Amino acid sequence: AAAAGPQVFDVGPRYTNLSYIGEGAYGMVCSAYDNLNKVRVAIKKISPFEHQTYCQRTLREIKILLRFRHENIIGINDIIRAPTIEQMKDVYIVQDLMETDLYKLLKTQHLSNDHICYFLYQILRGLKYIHSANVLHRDLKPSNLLLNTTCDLKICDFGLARVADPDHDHTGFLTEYVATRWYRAPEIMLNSKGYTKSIDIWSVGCILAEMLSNRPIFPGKHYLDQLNHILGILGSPSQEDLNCIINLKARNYLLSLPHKNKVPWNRLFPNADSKALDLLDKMLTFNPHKRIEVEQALAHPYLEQYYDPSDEPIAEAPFKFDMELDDLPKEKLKELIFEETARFQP
Ligand SMILES: [Mg+2]
Repeated sequence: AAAAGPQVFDVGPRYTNLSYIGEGAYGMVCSAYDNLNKVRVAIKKISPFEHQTYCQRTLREIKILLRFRHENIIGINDIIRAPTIEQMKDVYIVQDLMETDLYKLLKTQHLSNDHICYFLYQILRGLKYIHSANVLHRDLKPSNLLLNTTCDLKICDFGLARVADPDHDHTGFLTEYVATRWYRAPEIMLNSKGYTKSIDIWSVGCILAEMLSNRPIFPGKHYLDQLNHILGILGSPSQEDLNCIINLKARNYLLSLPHKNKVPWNRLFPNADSKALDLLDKMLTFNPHKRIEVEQALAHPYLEQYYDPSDEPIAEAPFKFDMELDDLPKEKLKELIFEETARFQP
């Protein structure tokens, strides 16, 4: 019966007192008072069942978030839906209420070096857990980093997440890609499907640069432009890095470009901590095989105040999908969604 700028937000007697926060991909996000726990929470209404791709996104997200348990990964506290498949039109995901996300925060606020260091550490701590589960997030960016008032950071939005599959990462030059353009590693445009852990480290490097200047570091206007921004700062790849690209069409594209020198990080980020820029460099390395891994990044000097591998937990087991969600109709995905959300029924 409660409505928020229609639409219906029917989250039962448990959640009342709704208030609009923003608009998600397949519905709206509000805060609400949790009459049981006596705190406000966030609730996301998802109406995905009219598009197969929305259903896939939703299923991934629910399955992974229910399995993961980590302080730097948003948890699902509750899921509200109708008692039967027939009656289920919407799903409501309840989470802890966060204050903001890093996208909204960087629109108006300069981060201190201590804030950048702490947020980086938390991103990487959460990512170490994700990667330890053999999962790739594949859409890390500021808006998918939730923040509370005490600067706790939680990674959210696993709708593009997949199990890592390095053996099957190769693709042709200029293969279409769905994840947010600005945070795409250079190999996506050249020879990669984004099925290795290195794709996520590049995104975190883009996020670090964006925390240092309050502006995206590689704001491509279109697919190939993205590559051209990246190369404009990193400069021409070395011969060894080109030789690592066997895809003739991709290698020849890079060979066709005029020589460009590297733009030094200290020029782009004159106010930055030197150790931050050294870690930035290692995350925004062109060759994905040479790019720093999450655990190495945590051990970097920049993060010395926080690094403690005994307090940077891993997952208890790898994550696997029963079935390939890519192949599955609108209707079967609705069925699995119903099953995945069953534990929250009374
Ligand atoms: Mg999102």
